[PDB]
Amino acid sequence: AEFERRKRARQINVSTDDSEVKACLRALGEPITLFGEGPAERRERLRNILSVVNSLKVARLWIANYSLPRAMKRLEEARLHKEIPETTRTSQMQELHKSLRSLNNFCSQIGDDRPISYCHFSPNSKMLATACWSGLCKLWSVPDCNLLHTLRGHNTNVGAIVFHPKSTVSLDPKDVNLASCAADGSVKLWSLDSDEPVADIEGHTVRVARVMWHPSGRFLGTTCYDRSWRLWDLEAQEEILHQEGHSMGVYDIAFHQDGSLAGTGGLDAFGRVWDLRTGRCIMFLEGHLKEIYGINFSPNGYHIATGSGDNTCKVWDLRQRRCVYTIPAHQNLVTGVKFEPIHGNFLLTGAYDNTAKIWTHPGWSPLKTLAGHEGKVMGLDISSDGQLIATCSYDRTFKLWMAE
Amino acid sequence: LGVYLTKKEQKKLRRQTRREAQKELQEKVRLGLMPPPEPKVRISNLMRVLGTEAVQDPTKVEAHVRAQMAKRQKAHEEANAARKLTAEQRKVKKIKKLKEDISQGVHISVYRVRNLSNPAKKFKIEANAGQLYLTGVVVLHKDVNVVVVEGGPKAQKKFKRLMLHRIKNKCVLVWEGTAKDRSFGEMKFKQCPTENMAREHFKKHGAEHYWDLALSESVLESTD
Amino acid sequence: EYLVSPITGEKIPASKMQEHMRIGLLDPRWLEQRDRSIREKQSDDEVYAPGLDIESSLKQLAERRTDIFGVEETAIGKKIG
Amino acid sequence: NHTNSYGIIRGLQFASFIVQYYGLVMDLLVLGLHRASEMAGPPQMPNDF
Amino acid sequence: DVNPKAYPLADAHLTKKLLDLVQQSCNYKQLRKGANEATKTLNRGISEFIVMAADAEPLEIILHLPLLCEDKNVPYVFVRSKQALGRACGVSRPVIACSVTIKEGSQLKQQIQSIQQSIERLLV
Amino acid sequence: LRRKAARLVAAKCTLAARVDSFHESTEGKVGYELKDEIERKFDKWQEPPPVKQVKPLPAPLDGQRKKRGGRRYRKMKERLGLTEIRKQANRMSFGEIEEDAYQEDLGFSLGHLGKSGSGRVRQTQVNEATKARISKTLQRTLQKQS
Amino acid sequence: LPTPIENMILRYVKAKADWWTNTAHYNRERIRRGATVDKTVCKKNLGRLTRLYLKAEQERQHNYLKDGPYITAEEAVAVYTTTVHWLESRRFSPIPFPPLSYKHDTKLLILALERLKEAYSVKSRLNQSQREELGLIEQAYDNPHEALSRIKRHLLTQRAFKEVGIEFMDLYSHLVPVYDVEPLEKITDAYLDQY
RNA sequence: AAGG
RNA sequence: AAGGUAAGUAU
RNA sequence: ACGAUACAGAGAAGAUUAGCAUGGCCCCUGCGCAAGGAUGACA
RNA sequence: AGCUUUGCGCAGUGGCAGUAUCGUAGCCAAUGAGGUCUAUCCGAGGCGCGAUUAUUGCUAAUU
Repeated sequence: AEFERRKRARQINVSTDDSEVKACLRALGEPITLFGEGPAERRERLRNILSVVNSLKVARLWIANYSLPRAMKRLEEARLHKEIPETTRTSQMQELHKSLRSLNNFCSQIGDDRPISYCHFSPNSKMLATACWSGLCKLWSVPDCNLLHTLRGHNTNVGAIVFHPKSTVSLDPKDVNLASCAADGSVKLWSLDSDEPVADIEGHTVRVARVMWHPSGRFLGTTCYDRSWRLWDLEAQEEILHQEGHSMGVYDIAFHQDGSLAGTGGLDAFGRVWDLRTGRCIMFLEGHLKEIYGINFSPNGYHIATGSGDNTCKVWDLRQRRCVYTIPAHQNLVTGVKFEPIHGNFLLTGAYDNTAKIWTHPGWSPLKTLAGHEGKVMGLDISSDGQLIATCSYDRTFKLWMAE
Repeated sequence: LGVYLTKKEQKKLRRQTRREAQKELQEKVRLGLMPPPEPKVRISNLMRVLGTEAVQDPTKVEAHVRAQMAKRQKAHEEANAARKLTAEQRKVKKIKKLKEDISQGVHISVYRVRNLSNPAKKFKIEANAGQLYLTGVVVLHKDVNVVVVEGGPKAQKKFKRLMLHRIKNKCVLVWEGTAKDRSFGEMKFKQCPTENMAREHFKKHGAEHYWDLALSESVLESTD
Repeated sequence: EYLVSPITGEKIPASKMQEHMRIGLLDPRWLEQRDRSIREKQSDDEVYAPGLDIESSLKQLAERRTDIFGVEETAIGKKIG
Repeated sequence: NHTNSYGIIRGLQFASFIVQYYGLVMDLLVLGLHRASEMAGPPQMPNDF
Repeated sequence: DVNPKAYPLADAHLTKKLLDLVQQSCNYKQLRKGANEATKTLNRGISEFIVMAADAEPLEIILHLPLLCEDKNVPYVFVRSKQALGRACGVSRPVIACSVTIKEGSQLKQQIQSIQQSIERLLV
Repeated sequence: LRRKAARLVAAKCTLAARVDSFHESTEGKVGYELKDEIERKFDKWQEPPPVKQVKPLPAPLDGQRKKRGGRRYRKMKERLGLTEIRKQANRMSFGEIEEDAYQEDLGFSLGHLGKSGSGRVRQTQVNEATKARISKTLQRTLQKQS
Repeated sequence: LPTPIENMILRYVKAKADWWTNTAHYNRERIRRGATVDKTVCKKNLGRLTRLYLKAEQERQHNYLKDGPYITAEEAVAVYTTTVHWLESRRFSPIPFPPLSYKHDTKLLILALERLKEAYSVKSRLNQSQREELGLIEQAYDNPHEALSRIKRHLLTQRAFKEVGIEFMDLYSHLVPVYDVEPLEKITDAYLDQY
């Protein structure tokens, strides 16, 4: 009877929104509000009713003209190294291996009272730039850890600061020397004599993770979280290529020492090797699971290494256009992957495992674990001389390593 | 994206559900669809309920009271047992909660043990990996014992705890990480007297780098 | 931004979590109590006189009490002056 | 409601003790320290009333 | 979207896991609600990790918690909703910061460690 | 109301200080909003009490009222019921002029309690059901005080 | 309230207050003189006198708080020095805090509880407040050590107390204050007085 | 039912 | 002189 | 216009009474739901 | 394969207290309710209003 109808009414789900109740009542044609009918009585009535019922082309041409001779020269350098007796190459190989295994924590300096997100060696291997989350970038002398020229920095956390390739060697200190990226996307240029930014590159409305110059020193590569990476031309003072190829945010960008290629490693878990001369994705990295947080083109010119959250460091061969070896480096998220700047002497890896490891570039076997620190190793860099290793960390300190 | 409920919210829900059930039962009784509830009687309640009847027929009243109590107990047992997980259904729930979704990714851990001669330890590793769906391989050498274990993060954590505390020469975690896809099957415990064929077997699955790391770490430990 | 309802199983926008939960667990006992209260306060007869009646009574009192009001003072009960 | 700042709550259980002690101070003020000591006698053998 | 000032923001899966762990901690009498209690736990070093919402207006009223977490070496994470975080804590009122305390012998220790490892590898 | 005022103002000042330490809302918009909220709460605390209806006396009733029995009724009957110690104290002997036992209140007497003519050789025991006990809320307060 | 109506009501209250005070004082003079009076008029007069006396007491306490202590330092020094010299002359040993293992601790507690219960010796009906207080007394008697521990805790740490109710025994010559202390504090005060 |  | 009326229904 | 008569007359008191179940609180037991902890087992 | 922890239901048995249990399209509340003690410390509901045989039903009597 009607008791069963009342039982049915209880089981009927009716929206608790007054506007939705009024809309449902009007849809059925019944009066929206009776006299003295509040929202609760309206809901009860609804329940009962329901129960009843051209610069790009010029830049590309310049990059090609700059890169082709360098690629050729690298080719004859490799041919000459092949002509070198195998005994000499082997001997210098174990000399390098013995030198690496003797590395010790040379120094330990508090960069700032906040975690240090990046560290970069100057081209003359005498100055070190550290990027901090406090919004301050600092320049440190390499042989002795002491602050020499602080920077006012950004307002948010600073992602990465990279020296100009010709800085401290050829161009004047008052010119552009450094490019720093922040957590708000702002990119600011710096000079070795002015604490305030020389210039403020704009256009990145979203956070940019890494910023690095082209080896020619004329183009600056920025990677945003807009699934995009941008190339900024210093001479033109305007971004050139806002390439959109990553499915997710783009974290790291690595340039080719020849200058012909550029590699972008993003949160898409896949990497892409764009062609700076033609603007087409020549080779598409695949195999990494989870976001890739590191990438660096080897000075050899045909090897690429990438570090991701898989606790792995995959080495990619450009000649075969495929991965060659997967290095299971560290037991936590890998961030910094970098080869020896001069040649393929070794591979340096850093991760959130508060440790760094060294691997032979050809053999991909461990040599020395740079154990130390007490916080996650955010970034690392090797000096152009090759015997200097700097590893910033979450421990608010950066450390130097030289053979002893 | 579920929303949790405060203790006051839970109390309100339970109270209003019980009140609705009580009102429904009272309406059923009053309407005539349900007989009125007889008083609940126990042994201590026997006289207070039917003293007049207990005097004339003591054993009959005792039998009636015990029959009512046994009816209540039988109803309780029938409710409990009716809603009981079948023995096979208990396994199905257990066989599923331990089956993590490796579609997103597989977690791989590599272990190196100095000595693995004990057959009981071998059986422990094999059974624990099999129950936890931890597909992998065990390669036995003179000093290197590569234990590649792949599966779910919960199973990986349990198995890591297994050899770290439950099972005892020492056990060292070489590398714990993730990969896109699995590369080994069930436990096999391959015997590898020499390094070359062990590396070849690891290359068959495409995971020779685990063997390389284990061998290099063992060599470094030996030199140290 | 739809969150599953823990009491009905449906989905509501997050802007209406707290109000939906408060309304959803509203006892009908509240409705019957409010209806009873409405019935009681709209059926009791007024006990005191209305305002105009109070004013008229006070005017009569002032007319018949010249020891308190007025200019001239007659006896307690007389009204002439 | 008011708070008592001056005077005592004579309805307290121990208010009898406070009153007697304060009155003893009064007796010290009135009799002085010499006549009171003569009346109370030496502390070794106190005098009777 | 969400305030970029809350950079260590958890995704949906980690949000669900964090809310489940917060509810379990509340059931185990191992949780402290509110930014003031989170600050007190951080100052006394009895906090496993700090979960705070990203809808706090202004967000600067809880942006001091990451600094205290860095000083005391305690993981911290940002959740996308201050209403779901409050519900996880067992309180109908929104909560913009909750602290999971340290209790020796607690059965939640393994889950707490797993959540700490997940959070500490997600900030960057 | 100054304790609640101090607590609320301290909470809002902590919020403002946390905002200020990051150099945000330099205009003072957060400060103005917090001050407005504080003033609104203070006004609410100072708000005059609402009109409250007078409850009339219940009309006298003579109709029969049915009251349930059971364990609760049994316990209330045991408590309020007449006790042998009180039944015997209500009985006063006829012509047995007793002696005054209480200076501070005359007429007070134990009646048949411990007196000749009571008819009981042994003294009546104290009924434990009439023992003094404290309230549940009072017991909670005492537990909290511990 | 508009200012003219507010001033009208203020004048009304002033006139009514004058009449009220005069009526209370005249009635009390009649009571003292022995004039034949009823119980209702005496109850109303007692209420009015309680209100007037308590207003005077509020004024007195406010004056004491505003004008500070009325005893100057010199008078206080003289009084304290006299008391100290008297106590030293008598070789008085100060009364110590009641020890936890005090021998006579239970006897004093029993005496205090019996003194508290003396107000109900001839009672026939019990108020709810009386019921609660007498239950407290019974609980303290049942567990003397817990009551003694609570008493020591109150004596050592308790410095803030709840409000006390005041009433006046209407002796026709003069009003006698009667103070109502909380039963929890009453047990501590009674034990302290006995000790 | 009867009385002024 | 009072504070000392039973309230009724019938005839 | 009372009063006389015939009748009633306890002319001053919801005097109610038991049983059970709900409800509160606190365990214990069984079953279900969702999570988890610790440990044992050779070829 | 057992064992066991927490929370939520559903029942069973047992104990305790009826000066208390509820209701909140009323208000305030972890962006801090409320603080006699321990206050650079405590951390959760409070208040107002309403219902009542200090939770509410039937059953049996007298009526």
